[PDB]
Amino acid sequence: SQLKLLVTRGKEQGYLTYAEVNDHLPEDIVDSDQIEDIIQMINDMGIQVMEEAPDDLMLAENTADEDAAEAAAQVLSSVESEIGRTTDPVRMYMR
Amino acid sequence: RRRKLPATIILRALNYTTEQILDLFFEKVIFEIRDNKLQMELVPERLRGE
Amino acid sequence: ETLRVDPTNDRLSALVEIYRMMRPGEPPTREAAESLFENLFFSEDRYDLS
Amino acid sequence: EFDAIKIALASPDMIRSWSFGEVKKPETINYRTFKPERDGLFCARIFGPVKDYECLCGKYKRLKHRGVICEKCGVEVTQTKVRRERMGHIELASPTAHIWFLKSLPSRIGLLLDMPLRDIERVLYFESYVVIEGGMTNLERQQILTEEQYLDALEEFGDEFDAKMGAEAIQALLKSMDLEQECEQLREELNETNSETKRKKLTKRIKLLEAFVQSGNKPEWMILTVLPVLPPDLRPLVPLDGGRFATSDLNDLYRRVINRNNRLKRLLDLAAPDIIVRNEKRMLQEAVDALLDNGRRGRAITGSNKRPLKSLADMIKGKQGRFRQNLLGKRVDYSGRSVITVGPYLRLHQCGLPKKMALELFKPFIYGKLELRGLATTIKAAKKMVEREEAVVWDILDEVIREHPVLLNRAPTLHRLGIQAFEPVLIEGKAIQLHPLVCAAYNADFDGDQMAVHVPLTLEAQLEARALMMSTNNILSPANGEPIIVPSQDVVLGLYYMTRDCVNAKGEGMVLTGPKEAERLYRSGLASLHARVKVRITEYEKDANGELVAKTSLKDTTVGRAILWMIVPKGLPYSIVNQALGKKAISKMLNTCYRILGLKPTVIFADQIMYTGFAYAARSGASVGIDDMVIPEKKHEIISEAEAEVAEIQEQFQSGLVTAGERYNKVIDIWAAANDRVSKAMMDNLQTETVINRDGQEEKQVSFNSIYMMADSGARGSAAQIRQLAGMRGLMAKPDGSIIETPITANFREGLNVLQYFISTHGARKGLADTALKTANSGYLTRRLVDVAQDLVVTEDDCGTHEGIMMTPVIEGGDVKEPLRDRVLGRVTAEDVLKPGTADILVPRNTLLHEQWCDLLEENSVDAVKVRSVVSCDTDFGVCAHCYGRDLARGHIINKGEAIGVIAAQSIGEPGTQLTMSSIQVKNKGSIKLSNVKSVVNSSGKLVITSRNTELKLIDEFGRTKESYKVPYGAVLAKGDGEQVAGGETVANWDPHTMPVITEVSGFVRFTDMIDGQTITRQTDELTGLSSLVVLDSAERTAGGKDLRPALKIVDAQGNDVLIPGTDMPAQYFLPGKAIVQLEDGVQISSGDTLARIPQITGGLPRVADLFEARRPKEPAILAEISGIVSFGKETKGKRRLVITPVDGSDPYEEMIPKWRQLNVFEGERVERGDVISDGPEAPHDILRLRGVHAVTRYIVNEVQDVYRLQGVKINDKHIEVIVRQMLRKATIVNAGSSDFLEGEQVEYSRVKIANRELEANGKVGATYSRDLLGITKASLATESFISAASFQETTRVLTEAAVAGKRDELRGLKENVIVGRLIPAGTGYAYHQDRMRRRAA
Ligand SMILES: [Mg+2]
Ligand SMILES: [Zn+2]
Ligand SMILES: [Zn+2]
Repeated sequence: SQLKLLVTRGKEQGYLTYAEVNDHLPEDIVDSDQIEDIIQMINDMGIQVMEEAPDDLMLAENTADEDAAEAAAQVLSSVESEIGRTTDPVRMYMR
Repeated sequence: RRRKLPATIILRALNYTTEQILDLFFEKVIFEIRDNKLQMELVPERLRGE
Repeated sequence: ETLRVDPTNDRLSALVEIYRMMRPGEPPTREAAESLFENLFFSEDRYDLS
Repeated sequence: EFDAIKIALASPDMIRSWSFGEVKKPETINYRTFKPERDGLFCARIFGPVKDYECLCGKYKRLKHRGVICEKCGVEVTQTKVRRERMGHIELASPTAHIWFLKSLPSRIGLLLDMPLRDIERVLYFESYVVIEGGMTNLERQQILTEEQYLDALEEFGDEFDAKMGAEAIQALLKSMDLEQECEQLREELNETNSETKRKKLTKRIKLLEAFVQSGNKPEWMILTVLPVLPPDLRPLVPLDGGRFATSDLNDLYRRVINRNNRLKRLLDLAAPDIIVRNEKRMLQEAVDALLDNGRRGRAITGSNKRPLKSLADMIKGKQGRFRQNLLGKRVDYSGRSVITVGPYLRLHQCGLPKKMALELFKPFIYGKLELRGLATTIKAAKKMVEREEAVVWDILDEVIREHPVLLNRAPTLHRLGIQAFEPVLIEGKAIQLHPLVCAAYNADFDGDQMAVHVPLTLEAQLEARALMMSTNNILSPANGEPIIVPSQDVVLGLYYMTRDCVNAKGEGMVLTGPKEAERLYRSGLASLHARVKVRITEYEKDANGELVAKTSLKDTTVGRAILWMIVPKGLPYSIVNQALGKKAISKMLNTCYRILGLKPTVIFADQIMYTGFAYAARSGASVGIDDMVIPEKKHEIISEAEAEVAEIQEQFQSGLVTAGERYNKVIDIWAAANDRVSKAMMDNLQTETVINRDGQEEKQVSFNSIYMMADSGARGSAAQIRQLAGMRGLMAKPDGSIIETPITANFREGLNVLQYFISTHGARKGLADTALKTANSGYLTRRLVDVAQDLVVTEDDCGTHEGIMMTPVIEGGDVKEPLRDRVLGRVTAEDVLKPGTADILVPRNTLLHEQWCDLLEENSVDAVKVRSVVSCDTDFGVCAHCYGRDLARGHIINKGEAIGVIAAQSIGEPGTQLTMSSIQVKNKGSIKLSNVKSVVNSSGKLVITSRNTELKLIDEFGRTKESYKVPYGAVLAKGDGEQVAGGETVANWDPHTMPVITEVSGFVRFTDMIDGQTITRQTDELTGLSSLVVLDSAERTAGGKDLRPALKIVDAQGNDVLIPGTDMPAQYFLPGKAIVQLEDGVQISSGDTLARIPQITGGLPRVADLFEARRPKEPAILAEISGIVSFGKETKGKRRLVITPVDGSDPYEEMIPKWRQLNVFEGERVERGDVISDGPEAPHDILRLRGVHAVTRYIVNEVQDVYRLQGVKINDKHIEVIVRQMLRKATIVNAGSSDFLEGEQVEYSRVKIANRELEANGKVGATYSRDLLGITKASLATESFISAASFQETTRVLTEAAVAGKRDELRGLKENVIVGRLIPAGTGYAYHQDRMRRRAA
């Protein structure tokens, strides 16, 4: 699962860009809301996925650091095993 | 700034085949093999850097 | 190397893949992909370099 | 009043008890007559009346009926303030999932039910079925069906198959759950079966269920059934002007939750088809989840403004919420602000204050005084009088102001001296006159800076602003004892100009008879202010026990010094005012006065110094002109020669004798040399230029050049800035970081042409940006530093311990960087200090080392003292006063109450804005001393040390260490050890290229187990014709001798292996790879020859932040866990496995040394724990685990203080140690001992210690623990008061965790009592808090 290595790369970089959080997504996700949910999950355990690469200004060290990390990781590792949006009450009614 | 896609996808989308893709960017190394001898259209420039 | 990484093989599949990359959820079509690709860069109404 | 805060889940019955009525309709107001609507969000009869003591009906409109409910509409006649505390409740048609307890991602509901978050999400959003009672059928509890399988099993069996969906199913699941039975069954399983995977998970689940059971909450309260609605006034609908209304977002959201709710009920009344009712239930769930926390999961609904509307979870959380309001908030009455000016006529305990700004701050006091003296009948007449400003109002104001101190503050309050208290002196203007000397504390300048004044109201506040915060009580910096009242720029110049001497001065040679005659001369116009004379001075000394004995003598001086001696207090020595008296001498004079006499004489002396300095700086008329910036006359020659050099190098490069990089470097070097030469020439021409002749030929003295006087006396300037004024500007940097090759070769007396100003501009812009960046980072550092340590408070008089740390002078690289007197002054000794011969008990073991004791210590050459330190203190929840030292701000000793944590954090953070990102040759006279030495005297007569920690110290005649140096392994020591030496004899010359395999015997070389071709490369150097049977690593040669050991050994001259003294192994050193074994077999050599020769940081705020955060460095120098003989096991994994076998203990230690790193441990060696094996940065964690608390504390203190002293900043050690105390305040239990502590767990060290103390007295054996080091950002996230932790952490997570666990917060910190509005437990309030303690202890 390239998602796990994406999380490790984000930890090693101290941050993740939107290009990074796009390249390593599953290639079968079509619904955007699932992408939003997974990026929110990553941000909850860290690291904040800003939209650009940005030296001597200290960033928030490890605010989202907690056991919540590993559990969050598990959630990510479980997102690839299945699929479903379920995040828009309009979409469920339409289906 | 949406997502990566192999840079040849658009080339195909522009109505270019794989042959056309290899033709536009890459040059050619033609072989005039006289059956045997593996006769190659070698040029001294190709040799440089080898 | 990019060609060896390219999953698609022809124009139709490439346009479908682009439509999936850009359009999050609507299934492909042999008119929808054409419209999206054309009216993104080559449309006189939605792309100006000046 | 109250004594604690308790938080827990709220039951539906509880919520119905809070509320005063159900909120049914969604309608707010009536849009024509703006009375609140009948039964909606703004309702009169639910949330009380609108107008004070007035029913909405309009019938009851008096204060007599108060308490009756108008039967016509039911509105209760009472205060409209009651419209700010009543709540309401909404009866939800169907249950709903409280989002906080679902999408928190430990998933409280998920943990409790043992269900993944996605499964419950499916069940809630109506896409599945969950079985609550499988029972007789095959299905089991918590088995998610699907819309097809459900009907399938219905066909199998209609009943016995309860499977609901939606929030109505999670509630049933949770209600059916029995916690005690499940935990019992989990215990049963845990005991019988034991596995790593199981035990941990099962124990954690048992802990969770027990925690929930003890909390008193029920599982199903996480599912809402009744929803509370906030009181109207907290979400108002205030009418703006023009008929336009303004409202807070909550109204919107509440409406969104009522409409849908009502609609749902209506559908249930019509028995609608279940598709639409499911959609309605999902909509209502979305509405509630947006109301509690908008945007948590579902793309927050947006208002008409297009912005995302806020919700209840954003009025608490967020930098803009009620929490974190103390980021910057709480405007304050009785306050003002204005610009500041100089006002040098003041004393340093009073400040000017405008009449207009003082008659406005003290209005209530003036009213009281007027109605007291009878000048005004009532208070209304008093207000009228004050507004007309009659004559008597000013007299009454002057009576009111007299003894009332007013606080003065400046914007960036970096340290506690930024708020002080002065006695107002009424001034007729509009600017706050601030005493000059105080400007240093505030860091204020008078170029437009503003200040804010606050008024203390009560009697306690007035007394505190007079005893704790007065400006005459804070003359010593809290970060170090050095005074903070040094006169700055005009008075130092005045005193420097007064206390000087000339060569032919009017009035030289006279013999005055005291200071008074010297003054009567200078003023009379008969002698110059600096003319060398003889004066009879009578100086006192308190050498006796408090008796000021006198001594009169004729001293050579200058009339200036004699005049200045008049203000000097009693028995200070005369030598204090016999010198040039720059900016250092004056501060030293003030410090000596403070340490000798006391406080009051010091403040009086400071005022007199200021007055005299200003007065005599005015007289000198020391102005600055364009003729004072004297250019050198040799500048042109120097620059021309430098140009010749650079042209020569450029020509050489054009001829291809150098690279572009080397041409650049050489040009830079020669231009730097030219700049240095020009600077030296200008300073030489500027300092002694004044040449004067006294009754004769000529004589050159120190110059009087106004610029030189201003720069030399310390007033303003330095060598660099004058060098820019008269010399050449020098070398300039460029955007990348490079330095432009050609320097600016002009000054500011001669203008810079167009091209050089561009480079100057780039430099200026970079500096301007950098200053803002610094000020941004320093604040962050100090905020984290106070967050970690804010509740530390001296809470005992003595802890009674004999621990401590061994203070010793710092000697790094060269000679002393800081003596022992500064590092030990004002710290309580832990154990008695003995003399060299030890002779006696010299210093008792609990003596505060003040100046006399430090001087006595330096009178016997002591260089090591075991002093008590905070980190090794012994009290719980505080620090013993003795264990801390003395209050460097007040001098005497720390008192019970001082909040040493906050002051330490401020002291460490304040200077943060100033920090910016071959052989051993003796240089002093002394005697040799090698420590940790095991050497062999080779046949060459030199010395090479076989030890690892060998180091060379220099010991004088007195015995004290003079200088320190590190002795490398294999270093050729021209000396021996402990012998004599003189400065000039290189003690040790060592080549860093070759690392020897030095042998211990001089005998035949022998290649045992050395197969050529399989364990050897047959190298042959054709230059010297050297046939080297070199040893390669285990990556190139074949498998024949793969693991074999190429053994270079020294045998005797006969052929028998020579045993190395000590063991049963001949000296067969096994060669590692790449060894340079030049000599082949058959040639005996000397003892200790190089047979086989082994071939070969940021300093700013980031460094301090990294140290305090305690992060693992990139290449941790590995350390030996357990002492013992070393060996290597497996190979080819990329990690040559290293093992240590103790002398007699077990040998389980193993590691995976990355082969990418080298090693300084030979295969055969018995290393000791805490010894370097590899090389690199030493992680603090490893130091703590191996060498203990003292080692880590010393490392952290010597790194941060190194960073600071690099820039000249002074900070005492107490502060860094108290910060390091709050890092290693957690322990990991190893052995459970006898108490009820888990095998592996992290607990606070205080609890462990009290438990062990209790056990050791009961009879059982104490527990075993190991301390742990944590950063300042992961240590503050351990606080045990959710009101504190919720103020700066993620509020939602803290609130949920506290709620489910049913925590009680008992206010015992400083943040908590600040938010709640009580007295902090730190200072004057400490006593009060203790009282409560005993009353509650009853
Ligand atoms: Mg200013
Ligand atoms: Zn009424
Ligand atoms: Zn102590």
